[PDB]
Amino acid sequence: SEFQKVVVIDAKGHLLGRLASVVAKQLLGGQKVVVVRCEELNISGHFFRNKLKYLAYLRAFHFRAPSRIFQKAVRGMLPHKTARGQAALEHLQAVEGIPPPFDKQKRVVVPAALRVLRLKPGRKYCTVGRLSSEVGWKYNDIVAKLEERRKVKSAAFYQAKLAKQKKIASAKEASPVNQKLSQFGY
Amino acid sequence: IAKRAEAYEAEYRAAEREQIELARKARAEGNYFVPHEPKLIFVVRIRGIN
Amino acid sequence: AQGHRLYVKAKHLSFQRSKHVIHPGTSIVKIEGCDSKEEAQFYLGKRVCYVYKSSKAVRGSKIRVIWGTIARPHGNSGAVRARFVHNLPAKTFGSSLRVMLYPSNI
Amino acid sequence: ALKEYQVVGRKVPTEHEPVPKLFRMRLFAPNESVAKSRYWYFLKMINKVKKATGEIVAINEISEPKPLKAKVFGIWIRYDSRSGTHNMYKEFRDTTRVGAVEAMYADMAARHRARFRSIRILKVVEVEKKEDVRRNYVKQLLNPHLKFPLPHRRTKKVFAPHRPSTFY
Amino acid sequence: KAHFVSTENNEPVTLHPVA
Amino acid sequence: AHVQKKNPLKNKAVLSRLNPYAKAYKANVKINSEKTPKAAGEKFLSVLHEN
Amino acid sequence: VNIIKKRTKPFKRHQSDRFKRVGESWRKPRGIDSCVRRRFRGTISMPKIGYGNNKKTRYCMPNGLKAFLVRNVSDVELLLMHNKTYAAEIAGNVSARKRVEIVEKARALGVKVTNAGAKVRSQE
RNA sequence: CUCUGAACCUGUGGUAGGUCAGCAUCAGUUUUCGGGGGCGGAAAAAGAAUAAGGGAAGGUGGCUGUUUAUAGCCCUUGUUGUAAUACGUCCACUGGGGACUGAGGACUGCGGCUUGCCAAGGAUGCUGACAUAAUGGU
RNA sequence: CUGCCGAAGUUUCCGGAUAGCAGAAACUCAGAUCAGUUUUAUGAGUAUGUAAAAUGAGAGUUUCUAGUGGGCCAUUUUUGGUAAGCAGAACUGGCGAUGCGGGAUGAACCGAACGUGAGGUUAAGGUGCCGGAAUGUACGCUCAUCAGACGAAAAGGUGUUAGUUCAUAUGAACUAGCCCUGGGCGCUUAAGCGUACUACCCAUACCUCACCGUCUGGGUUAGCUUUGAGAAGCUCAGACGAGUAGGCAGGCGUGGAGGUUUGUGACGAAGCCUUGGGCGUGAGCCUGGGUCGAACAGCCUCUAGU
RNA sequence: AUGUAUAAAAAUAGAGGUAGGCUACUCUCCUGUAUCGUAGAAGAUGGGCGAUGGUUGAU
Repeated sequence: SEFQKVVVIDAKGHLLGRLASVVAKQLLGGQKVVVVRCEELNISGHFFRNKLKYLAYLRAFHFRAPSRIFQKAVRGMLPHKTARGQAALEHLQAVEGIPPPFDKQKRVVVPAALRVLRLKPGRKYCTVGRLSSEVGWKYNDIVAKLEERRKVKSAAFYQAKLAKQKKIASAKEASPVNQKLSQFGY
Repeated sequence: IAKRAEAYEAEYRAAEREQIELARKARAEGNYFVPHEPKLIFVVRIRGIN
Repeated sequence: AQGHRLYVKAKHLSFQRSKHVIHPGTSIVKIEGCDSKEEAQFYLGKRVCYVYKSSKAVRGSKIRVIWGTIARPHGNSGAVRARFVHNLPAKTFGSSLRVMLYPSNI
Repeated sequence: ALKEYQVVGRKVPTEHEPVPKLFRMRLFAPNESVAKSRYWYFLKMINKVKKATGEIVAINEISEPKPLKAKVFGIWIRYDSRSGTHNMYKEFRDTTRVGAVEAMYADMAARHRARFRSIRILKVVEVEKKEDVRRNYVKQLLNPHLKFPLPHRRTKKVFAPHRPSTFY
Repeated sequence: KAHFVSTENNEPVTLHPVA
Repeated sequence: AHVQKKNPLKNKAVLSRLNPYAKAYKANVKINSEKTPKAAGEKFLSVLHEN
Repeated sequence: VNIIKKRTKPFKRHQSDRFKRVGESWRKPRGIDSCVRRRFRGTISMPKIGYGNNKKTRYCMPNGLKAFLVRNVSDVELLLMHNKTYAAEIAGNVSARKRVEIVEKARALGVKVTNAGAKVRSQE
């Protein structure tokens, strides 16, 4: 449906293949896509299954960061040999965690890629950041530490916004104009 | 030509109704009435010349 | 603020192509906000344009427009086929478009 | 969509036999062309009666008398496989006899990779009595305390703003 | 041609394939 | 003669030329007015409602 | 009446852009194992009679007129009755002494000249 | 006298071609939404309403067993009925939207209206702007 | 240069004479015959041949005259085989003369056979992204820690899924399916597999139209104010369009010759140069500008060291 | 460019808000087709009334 000039996507609980396919199609549509929390990406299958899949890949440059793992999946779904697919890649920014510039921006999700809406209950799935922890990535511990720090600050902002929202909500019914002409569904 | 066309359309309606009436009578009487096989067949070619 | 925007935003996706053959005469346009072929029937026949700019100025204006008209829907997802007075360049894939509300039947 | 067709057929009269025997069959087909063809397969398969020496005297579609009342149907089939000889009995719960056969054709194809041509349904009978049910799942469906959680439905409108509720 | 088949003394018999 | 072929099923003028009977056709004629007798004996119903 | 051209690009000889010794003028490819002769995908087109243009508009310039080569005033007078179908075209070897007299004569005859301003200047 | 659209004055009279656009009324082709009606199908099956009878349930009341209660259900007839609907089929029944084409060049013909008129042997009207750029070409 | 026809690649006797295939001419015919046709029935042994109903097409010649006079693969039939494979013949078409959509790719596989185009609709195959098209619907099967997706392979499984049957809620024996063991990115209540139903994608294929050409069938002279008689013209209609060897027709260009243009040229011939313009399907032709400095061309015919 | 407008986290197979004193509460979810914003020669000139607030620019 409606689009935006730049899109920030929260990759928590999103399947790797499903999200990458939607992102790759959006990149070829000229949109600018920024994917945050790339280390919480989920892949269907046992963590043993993906460990050997990555270990087989280890046996070019074998990138270990979860963000570069996601970029590899997106890269394969683009015509990177041509200029059109080259420009699409430069319009994508995959990062782990939520950096400050995208910290205070709305983060949308893709229901077609969400694990809960796409994976059978009880199925074993592995987290990309957790999977990448035993392949060479050594920043998982600190990335989590900033994440809780960001969550505390984000929660404090939400309480301030919620407390402020209570003021307009209380004053919403105070004005008689709301009740007088609420026949329009508003 | 107009009179011939009207007669043909009258024949079609009567021939269709009589088939319906015959089937209705057989259904009510419990017997089975089998309509006549058709002499007209429209054939379409579906595969190419290769 | 609030601009004018008497049109609908749209994107140029690709040409009417098979796997290996392209037909630049017809372009596939995604009118964003339209999600099915039945919804696409509203926008059939509307005037679509590609507004771009060139560094050289003509008559004191640096804006050039290629006009087109939406012909028929394409697929089940509300994408439409548009034919322009000049075939759209291949480099305008993913570029924005403007779908007017005229000619109107509402 | 399958349809239950009642087909009655007989051989053409001749000097040897003044009046021929009347054979009636109930079988399921999408259109009357398939039902007539399948009916001729069974008679040749059974009575060894030639199609060229016979004719179809009556064809009738049958609708479910009580399509708004849930029932249990017992279905017997014959299987043509690598061995080429098998017979199984299955039970399904639904409201339409045709619906059971469509569901029946689903599981054989899903499990045994069988086809429409191989299966020849001998008989379909509604199993009204609860005791006569031989299948555990139908028996579970017949308890007075039927209440279960929702099976997951895994339902353009891309880029949702908020996390979906995905709950009741 | 069209003809009728009387069901008297020639009642239809239901047929099933042999198991 | 005949520069362009016109379909009688869309051009009413060509249909009127080809068929001097379309002016009086009466396509929909009411047959079953107020009788509609259900004609299905019990013998037929028993045979149909079998197995 | 509008002139329709089935094709505007010329038919170039195959491999004429790889060698200077092979000219652009169209030559039918006689090679049996040639992809151009067998008309594969991506191979160039060849002159076929299907590309032939409408008989009514054949030999017609984009302005709707047919060229008529003129070497003197006597040639241009022939177009007295055909001035709406033909345009006078003065030959390349006709001198400027005669080009001016052809253009002045073609003006009174109501005849278009395709190269009327050649080898001359003006003096108002 | 006639003629010279003959020169000029007076006309302030009229009528005004090429490229690109917009719309309308049409014709050929086509695509996509509807509305109404006839007929067939067990003259749909159901079902509601509905006067009864019988039965059992995964049993209401009474008390798992029980039989309409202090809930009802199923079967059968009856039932309004000539029900409705779905499906199939048909209408020389009708209302819109979109796109691509306009070949031919006096009149002939086949038809429909009422000499004339027409959607009937293939596009014409009404406008503009730009032209002194657009349209193109290389 | 263009257009129109167009094989055979092999019987048979034996380098061949035939024939076949493909054209030319003259004949006689559509009230006559014919067919990689289907029947009917007679017989004969489900088939068989013969004789006489349907369907389609107007048919039969005679004469002489080019090329071919290899095979590959595939299908079926096959005889023996024999580590197993395979080999051997025969049967039949396709390619060999043939591009196009799909098949990741590929010459043998699935569709489809070709003038130049606009629009529409499909085939085969497809619709997660690369990629045009449903991250469609409704059921199920599958968890792999090598699935799947496009021979050790038999079987085993404290492996499942549905389970059936038999014993007395359980257990045993079994019934199958799938897994384990024995194009890319990625997918796992699938973007896997099986079934059913809608929608959608696009080939040179199909339909409608326009245009080119060819073939075929007509019309056209007391040459009517429709003037449209280069009768070698004009005009109307329908069908058709791959192509090697080969056959046939019409055109483009070059040197010289006869005739002609009461032809072009120092106010610039010829030649050459050019991201100038135009014409022709093409060979080619016309032209602007620049350069240049003395000759040259169109048309009919003739000619060739073209 | 054409509103270049929108900051919880979290489970989902339950969470959040709301309130009482982590134990007992309640309400909402079932997406954003929401919310903010939006009227003027793209937005003029005055008279006001009414806010005497709001919208913001400038440092």
